[PDB]
Amino acid sequence: EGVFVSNGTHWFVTQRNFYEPQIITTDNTFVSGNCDVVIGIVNNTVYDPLQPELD
Amino acid sequence: LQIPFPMQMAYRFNGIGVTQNVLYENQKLIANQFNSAIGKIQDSLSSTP
Repeated sequence: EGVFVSNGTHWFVTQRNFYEPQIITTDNTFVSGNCDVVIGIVNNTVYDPLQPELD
Repeated sequence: LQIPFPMQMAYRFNGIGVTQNVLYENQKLIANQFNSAIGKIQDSLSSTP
């Protein structure tokens, strides 16, 4: 739910009607297919919250 | 508040229960059906009275 904004440098997810930016994790996004067919797509990290829980 | 028209239309798929990736992955298809349906609506009035 929401939209991928950029403050100029980094990318965020906000709700659509009020600017509160979150870090793009894997629990506020969903994947679908490869990054080939979407017309206009940026490369930015999507932080998995599990991966810094092994340590 | 301005918003790019693919990203506007994806919100409008998301408002009818179709997820947002259905728009982008078929975007050039959806634009082509859209243009061919507005091209068809002149002819539905420039014809049958």
